[PDB]
Amino acid sequence: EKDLMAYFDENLNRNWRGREHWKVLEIDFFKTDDSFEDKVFASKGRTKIDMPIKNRKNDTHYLLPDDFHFSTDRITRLFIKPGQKMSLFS
Amino acid sequence: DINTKIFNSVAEVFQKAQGSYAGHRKHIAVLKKIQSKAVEQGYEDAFNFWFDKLVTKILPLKKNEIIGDRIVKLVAAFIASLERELILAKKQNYKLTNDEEGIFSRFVDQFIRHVLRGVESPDKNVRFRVLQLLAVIMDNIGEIDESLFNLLILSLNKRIYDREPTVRIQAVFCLTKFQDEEATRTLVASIQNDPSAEVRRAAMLNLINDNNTRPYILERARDVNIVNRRLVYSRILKSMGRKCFDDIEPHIFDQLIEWGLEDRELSVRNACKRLIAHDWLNALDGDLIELLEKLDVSRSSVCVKAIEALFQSRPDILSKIKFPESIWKDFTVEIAFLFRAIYLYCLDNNITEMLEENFPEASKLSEHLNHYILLRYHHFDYNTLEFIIEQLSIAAERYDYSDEVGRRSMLTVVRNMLALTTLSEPLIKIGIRVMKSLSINEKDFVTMAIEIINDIRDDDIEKQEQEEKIKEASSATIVLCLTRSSYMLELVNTPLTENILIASLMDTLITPAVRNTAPNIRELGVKNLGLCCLLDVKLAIDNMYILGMCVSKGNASLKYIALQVIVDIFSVHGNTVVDGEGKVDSISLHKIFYKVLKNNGLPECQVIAAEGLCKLFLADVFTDDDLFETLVLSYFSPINSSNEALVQAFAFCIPVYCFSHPAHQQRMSRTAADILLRLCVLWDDLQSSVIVDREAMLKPNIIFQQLLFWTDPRNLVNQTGSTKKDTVQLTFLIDVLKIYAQIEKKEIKKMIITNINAIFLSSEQDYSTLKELLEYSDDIAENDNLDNVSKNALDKLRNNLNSLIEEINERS
DNA sequence: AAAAAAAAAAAAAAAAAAAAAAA
DNA sequence: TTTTTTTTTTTTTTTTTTTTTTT
Repeated sequence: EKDLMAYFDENLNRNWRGREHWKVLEIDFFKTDDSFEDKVFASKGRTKIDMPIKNRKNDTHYLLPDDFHFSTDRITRLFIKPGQKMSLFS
Repeated sequence: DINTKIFNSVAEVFQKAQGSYAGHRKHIAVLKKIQSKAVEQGYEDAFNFWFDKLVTKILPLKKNEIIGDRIVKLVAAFIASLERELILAKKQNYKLTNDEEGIFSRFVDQFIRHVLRGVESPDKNVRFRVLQLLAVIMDNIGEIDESLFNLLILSLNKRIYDREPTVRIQAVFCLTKFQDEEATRTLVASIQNDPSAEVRRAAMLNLINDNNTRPYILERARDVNIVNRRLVYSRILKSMGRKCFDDIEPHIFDQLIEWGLEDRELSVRNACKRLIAHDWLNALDGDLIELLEKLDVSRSSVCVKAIEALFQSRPDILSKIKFPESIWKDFTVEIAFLFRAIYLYCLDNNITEMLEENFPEASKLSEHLNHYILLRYHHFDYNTLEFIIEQLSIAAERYDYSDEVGRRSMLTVVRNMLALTTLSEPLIKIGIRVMKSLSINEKDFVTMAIEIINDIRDDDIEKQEQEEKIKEASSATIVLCLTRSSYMLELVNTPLTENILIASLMDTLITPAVRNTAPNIRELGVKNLGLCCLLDVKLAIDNMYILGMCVSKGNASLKYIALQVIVDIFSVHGNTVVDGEGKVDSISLHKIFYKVLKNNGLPECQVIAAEGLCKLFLADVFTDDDLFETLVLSYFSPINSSNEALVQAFAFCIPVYCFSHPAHQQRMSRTAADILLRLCVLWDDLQSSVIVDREAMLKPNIIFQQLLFWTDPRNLVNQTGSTKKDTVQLTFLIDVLKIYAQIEKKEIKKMIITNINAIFLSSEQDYSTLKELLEYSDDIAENDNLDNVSKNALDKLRNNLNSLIEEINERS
């Protein structure tokens, strides 16, 4: 029973949020050219070089939610008597 | 002709410098000599033009290139060596030179105005190289004009919202140079809103530490990236050092310590331990009392997980720590917590030398505890004395009581301590613990506790009868008695028949207090009744309708305690307390659980109900389908999106249940299709509601993927060998295809059909099931008007099924 | 002797190919 | 003519720690 609990605690360690996070050579400086500066220095034209406006702000601020630690130890014990441990995964 | 020679010289210098880093000083020297000769003869414009021409040839290079990485460093070293001359000339005395400040200013101006001609180029490599050159030159630039500064600020504020993350990192490296005690407001906007993690890391590392920007820097301790959560402990706080105890607020500091010593990753925990045990300890003078004083020790519970870490990195300090007889009768909170931690760490291991050469005897510890008890409750602040007594009691609870004199002394001490009425709840709890540790068997601690409770009750009764001159105790007496009895019942593990004293205390104290008007007395009585029902089965059977009525009709705490009691009763006993002659039926309890699940006004009650129901389903108790369906629906519900604890509990309880036993997976598969049916209806009403949070509910394709993940026979933990033959996921797909004729919208149909080619198809599977699936897929492909992606997915599924069936047909 | 550049491994997650609508 | 989303698939870069290298 201990091996199964350890396996479930190790495998399900990164998926505690749920929701959508359930998934487990040499440049020659002597050669001169003309089209080089034209291809380097030019206008953007059609190809956009900026990110969309919707992908600029986020309300979640890319922060982790409050952790409550749901492991096998918490679910094995009782409620009003944490000393006893019911028989599960067996 | 001189221009050709200048170009040849500079090109030879660049060709010799792009090789290796060895010799990047003679190149700077010859470049300075060439520039001096050019400005002396009168041809600096040609020199600048050719320098720009030869520098432009490194822009199209990719980031992962060393040839381009050498030229930028060469240019940076050139600028630095050209400015350091003027710096030294202005530093030592006042030496008049041959007009070099204007030449330097013009050179930097033209070089900046030339490199900025590709800041909006379509090639990302050119923009990266331009921004890298700007970042590496911004260190040595001196004073510039207002127009160039405005152009630079405009370009940076335009390129900070770039598409490529590397260009954004270079932009923040450029912007971290124009800060002062507009750039700060831009940097603090990227540390909280940028989608890339490297950009946030760069903005956090390259930001000034001030009273207005410190919260934004420390907020990254809960980032979604492990490197960002580790760098706040292994770089920022390390660089701050002793200023963490002066500038960081106490509560923010405690929250940071909690987040560091309780992370789900090993790297963050190791970094926090390295910061606490080594850097913060070495920043002082190697002492530990000052480190304990910097932390709050009292009014907190994190040092227990901190000092222990300090005992796992540096054991040598564990040897230079003593408690002589002189340091007594004058403890503080730090010394008491230190003694407790030392004793616990020495007992948890096998460090016996310190055990017999450091800690005193029991007869002396009893007197030392009685001294503080007398100072507190019979004669230094009160909180300090209570903390000292609590620490000493915690240390004595796990004490070696081989001798009889010390055991009797500690027993007398704990009796005289628990015989008081002013004692607090934690002190009562730790006294009950020490009393249990000071008993021979279970027939002695219970008798002593019952005797203490009866003595308190009789003393109150006698005082009332005596004051009556000049048969029911007061409410406070009942409260203290129930509080003392709860901790006693929490340590009894024997049938109730063998204990007649508890049977008398039942109808003498607990049972009259169950039906009391006061809410706290009622709650304590319900708790005691539950702790007693988890000992006898007849009392548990006879006491269930009252708990049901308490859950149905009662306050928040009453329903809380009653639900906990019911869950514990079902976990200890089982289906014995229900279904029988004179017993409460299961339908009423199921209805109560339904009502407490649908009630959104009590989130904690929802969390407790979900946890208890998952605990019951994980065992052999509660084998129903509608209850499991309601649980899965409550997990996938838009209403329950605000409750984080419920979601976090379901996300851990559902997979372990589905992967423990194949019967559980079959039970899940028998209802997942109907769950998806009821779920595809709530999404339509949410998308067509004009009143809201349309992004709260998950999209149906993610729900279908998660349901297919739970019905996969390859995720089982047993793997006997016949798992490749069992067909659990096929029945779910058949039921989904049958329900497919009930969906109204077309986008839902599309996102359901697209996520079909993901099941497990093998040869050891059944034949009739695969056949039936084939006719179902054929009917859906023919008698329907699909799009193109769904049609292609269905055709691929039908081709796979036909191949498997043709392969199975060639046999026997 | 002190500082800088190059190389191997661990850690940890962002990146990319195919196909059908959309502006 | 880009671009945009969804599904399915396979690397790529970073950071810490060691060796050489250049005075």
